[PDB]
Amino acid sequence: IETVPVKLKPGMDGPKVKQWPLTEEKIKALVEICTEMEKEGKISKIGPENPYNTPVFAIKKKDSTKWRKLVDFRELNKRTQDFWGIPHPAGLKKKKSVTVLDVGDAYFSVPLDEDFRKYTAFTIPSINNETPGIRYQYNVLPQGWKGSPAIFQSSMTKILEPFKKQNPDIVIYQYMDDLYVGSDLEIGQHRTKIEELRQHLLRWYELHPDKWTVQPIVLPEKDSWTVNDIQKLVGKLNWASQIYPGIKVRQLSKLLRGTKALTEVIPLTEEAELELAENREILKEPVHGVYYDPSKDLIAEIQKQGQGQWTYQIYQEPFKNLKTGKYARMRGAHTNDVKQLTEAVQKITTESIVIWGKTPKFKLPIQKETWETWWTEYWQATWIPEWEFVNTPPLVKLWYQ
Amino acid sequence: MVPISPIETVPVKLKPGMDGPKVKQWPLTEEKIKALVEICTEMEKEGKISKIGPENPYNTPVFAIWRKLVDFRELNKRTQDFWEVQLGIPHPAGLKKNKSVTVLDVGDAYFSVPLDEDFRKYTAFTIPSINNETPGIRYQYNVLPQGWKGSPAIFQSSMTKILEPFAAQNPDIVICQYMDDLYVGSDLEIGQHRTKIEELRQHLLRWGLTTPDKKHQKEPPFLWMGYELHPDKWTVQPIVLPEKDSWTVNDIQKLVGKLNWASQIYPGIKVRQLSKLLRGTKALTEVIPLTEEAELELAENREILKEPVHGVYYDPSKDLIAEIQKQGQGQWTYQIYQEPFKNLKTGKYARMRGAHTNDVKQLTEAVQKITTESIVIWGKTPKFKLPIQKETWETWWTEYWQATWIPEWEFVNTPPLVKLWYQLEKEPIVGAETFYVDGAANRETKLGKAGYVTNKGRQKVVPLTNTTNQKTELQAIYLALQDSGLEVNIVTDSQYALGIIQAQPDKSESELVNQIIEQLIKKEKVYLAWVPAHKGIGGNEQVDKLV
Ligand SMILES: *CC(=O)N(C)c1cc(Oc2ccccc2OCCn2ccc(=O)[nH]c2=O)c(C)c2cc(C#N)ccc12
Repeated sequence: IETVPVKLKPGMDGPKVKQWPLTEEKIKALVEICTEMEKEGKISKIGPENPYNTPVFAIKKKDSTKWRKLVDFRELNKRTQDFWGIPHPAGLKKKKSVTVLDVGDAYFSVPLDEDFRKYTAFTIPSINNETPGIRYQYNVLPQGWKGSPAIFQSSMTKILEPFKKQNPDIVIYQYMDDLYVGSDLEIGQHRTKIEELRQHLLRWYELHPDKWTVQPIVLPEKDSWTVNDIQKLVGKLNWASQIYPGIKVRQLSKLLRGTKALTEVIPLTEEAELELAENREILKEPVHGVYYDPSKDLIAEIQKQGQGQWTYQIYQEPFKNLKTGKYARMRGAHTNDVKQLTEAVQKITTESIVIWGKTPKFKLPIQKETWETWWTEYWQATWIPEWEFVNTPPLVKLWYQ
Repeated sequence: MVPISPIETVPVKLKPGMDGPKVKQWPLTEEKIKALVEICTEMEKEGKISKIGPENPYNTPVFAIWRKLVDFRELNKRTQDFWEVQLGIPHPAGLKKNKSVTVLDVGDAYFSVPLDEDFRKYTAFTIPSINNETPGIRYQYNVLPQGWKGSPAIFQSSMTKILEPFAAQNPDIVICQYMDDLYVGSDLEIGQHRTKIEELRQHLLRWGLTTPDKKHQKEPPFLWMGYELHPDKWTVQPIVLPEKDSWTVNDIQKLVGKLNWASQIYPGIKVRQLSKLLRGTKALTEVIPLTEEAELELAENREILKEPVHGVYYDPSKDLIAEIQKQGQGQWTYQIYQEPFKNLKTGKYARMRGAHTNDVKQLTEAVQKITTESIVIWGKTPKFKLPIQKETWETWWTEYWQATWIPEWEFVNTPPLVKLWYQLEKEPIVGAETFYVDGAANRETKLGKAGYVTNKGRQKVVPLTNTTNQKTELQAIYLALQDSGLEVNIVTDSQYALGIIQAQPDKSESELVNQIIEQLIKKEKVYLAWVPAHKGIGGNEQVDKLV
C-alpha cells in the first residue's frame, strides 16, 4: 500500500534488450493477458519517451491449457541494485519431500515505485514489423524481477507467521515467484498440508530430495577383460586421477604391453587385481577439499548420453563436483532432443535452487542457433538461468555413463 | 468554430548531466535573411514557432536551401533516446491481399503535433539581422521540428493513439502508418471502402488534421524500399546486371548487393565466388580479376535474372511450406510458398566460417534461419521439404553427441541428397586388424614422424618435414586407414584427432582431414579407440615416432 524506493546500480542505465520474434498465437495470448492486466491496473501503456525494453513471451504451465505471460528480466535483474540477506536453509535439501507453489499473483497486490516503473518496459511485437509494438510498463511488483520477493518479504513473513508458528517441523523457502515447502510427512498428509497452506494463503509439484544422492565413480566388474575393456578402464582411471590423488594405473597398463587385437581376452595379473581393488577403495571415498563458495558462480555441465539419458555435474572449480546426477525421465519428449534438454535444464536449476538458493551457469551441448530458436517452446519455469554453448565434443562423456 | 480536440504532448528530457545546445549562428546573405524572415513570419502566423526574449540562452543554427533548414545535430546529440519507430522493415510477402488499398497524406499533421512545453526552449534559433545592426530575430518551436531526434517517434505514437479507436471500431479494415502516409486496405465494396475512407477523414478532422481531397500521387504499382507492390503480387524493382570489361571493388559490391537483394524472389541466386573476391580487400578502388568460377556463377545469375519473377501475397487460410535445396560449396537455396509454383518468397543460406563441417549441420542451420524469418514475416513455422531421408536424419540425431531438432518436415527427392558419409562403430570389430597409431614432431626443426604398429606385425613409420604434433597425429591415422582392409580398429592417443573425427565432418579446410574423410568413406567398418598417452600402454608406441 506504500511504495519502497528502488533504484539501479551506480552508473548503469536501464535494460535495452531486443524483443525476439513470437508466433501469432503467443502474440494474441499476450494481447488478451495484457489487456486484462491493464483493466486491473497492473500495467499501463507507455509512450515513445520510454527507451528501455525487456523481452516477453508466453508459455503453458504443467496441467494447464491457459497461456501464461513470462518476462525475461535477466538483464534488469543483474542491473537492479542488490537487496538485503537471509541465510539459505541448509535443511531444505535434507528434508524428505518439498513442494513448489506459484505465489506470483500476490506480488500484484503491492504497487511499484514510481520512478522505477519505466525500467520494467516490455513490448508485445507485431507480425512482419508493421508497428513498433504494443508497449507496456508495470505499476505493481512484476513477476520474475528479483526486487519483488525482496520487497514482499515482510508481507510474506506476516502471512506465513501463523503457519510457521503452527508447524515448526516444516521448512519454508522462497525463491522469486516460488515457495518451497519441505517436510517429512506421507504423500497424502503432504498433499492435504499443501491444500491447507494454499487455502491459508488464499484468504490473504512433488519433489523428493531424500531420493537424490551424489553419484560415485564406478568401475566394471568382469570375469574376462578384453584389450579394449582394459584400455577404456585405464582411460577412465586416468581421468579419475585428476579428481582422486592416489589412483594408480601402471599395473593395469602392464597388461596392455604388446600390440594385441582389441577383442583379445587378457587375464588380469594379481598386481593388476590389487591395483584395481585399491582404485575401487579410493573411489568409494568423497573428494578431498570440496566446499561451496557463495561468492562464486555455480557451473552446470550436461551430456547427452542417448536413448533419452542425460548426465550432469554442478561444480565451482574443475574436478570439485558439488553435485552430480543422471536425468533420464521420459515425459512427452521421446522424439525431441531440445525439449529433453530444456526439461533437464529446468530440473537441474530447481535442484540448484533447493540446494544453494541460486541458479547455475549452464554449458549446453547444443548449437546456439538451435537452442535460441527453440527453448522458449518448452520452458515452463518462472525463472531463467544463464547458459553458454559447447561446440567441441567432450571426451569425458562416456566416463559419466 | 468547431472545437478541436488537443493532442496530448509527450514529455521529453535531455540526456542526464547534459544541457541544451548553444551553437553560434552562421552569417547569412541579405537575400537569405529576407527569405528566412518571410518564411518564419508565415510559420509564426500559422503557430509552428513563437518569438522569444533574450533570456533564452540556447541557440541552433538556421540555413536556407527559399526553404528553411534548421540543423538540430547538436540538440539531437543532447536529446534523450526514444523508442524506435520500427523494429524492422516489413517484408512484402507478409502482406495480405486487399480488394482496395487507399493512400492518405497526413503530412500536414506533422506540424500539428505540439511539442512538450518545457522542451520548446531547447529549440531556439536566431535569424541574423541585416548588416548585423539589430538583434537577430529569436524564435522557438511549438511543434515537432523536422530533423529533430524525437519527431518521427512522437508523431507516429500520436497518430497511433488517434487511430486506435477508429481501427478498433472498424475491424473489417486495415490501417498502416508509414512516415506521413496512411494506407487503408479492405475487402469491402469500392463504395463502402471510399465511405470508410471519408469516415477516417472525419475522425482525423476531429483533431484538426487535414487530409488532401484532390487525388493522390501514389498509385499502383507502389515503389517502396526497392520493391514493387502490385494489387495481386509483389517483386523487387528491376535488377539489371551490368556488362563490364573489367570489374573493380565497388562494381563487385554493387553486383553482390544486387544479387543478394534479388535472391529474395529469384530462386537459385549464388554469390559465393563473387563474394570470395572481396576477401581481405581494404581498397574500394582496386581492380580484381574475375576467376572462372565467378564467371560461371555470374552467367548462371544472368540466366536466372533474364525475365521477371513475382511473389504472391500471404493467405492465412492456406498452409506455409518451405523447400530447401543444396547448391554446393556451402550454398543452400530455399523457396517459401503456399501453392505449388507460386512462391511467397525465396532465399539462400551460406555456411558459417569453420574449420570442419558437414551437410547435415548446414541444413539444420538453414532450417533454423528459415524458421526465424518465417516467424518474423508470418508469425508461424512453415512445414519443410528437405532433401534428406527420414532414416538418415534419425540415424544422425540419435547418434549425434549434441542435442538437435528440426520441426515438422517431409523428405523430397531432389538431388543432391544430404546423406551420412561414414558412421564409426560403437564396439571393437572382431577379426579386424588393430592399428596402433602415433605421431610426433620437433617444435624447433618442425621434423616429425607418423606411423602405426598392428597386431599382425604390420608396421610403418614415415618421416615428415614442416609439421606439427597435431599434423603428425592426423597423418598417423591417415596412414592406418590407407594400409588397412575394409574393416579396421584404430587406437590413438590424440585428443585432437578424436575431437575432430567425433564432430563427424564431411568437408574440412585441412587437406589431411579431407583425405582421412575420403578413406573413411571407402571403409566398411571403422572403430576408433582413444587411450591416454605416456602411460605405458603397449602397442601405443611413442618412442617409435620420436626417434
Ligand atoms: C504500411 C507499411 O508498413 N507498408 C510496408 C506498406 C504496405 C502497403 O500495402 C498495404 C497497406 C495497407 C493494407 C494492405 C496492404 O497491402 C496488402 C497487399 N497489397 C499491396 C498492394 C496493393 O495494391 N494491393 C494489396 O492488396 C503499401 C501499398 C505500401 C506502400 C508504400 C509506398 N509508396 C510504402 C509502404 C507500404
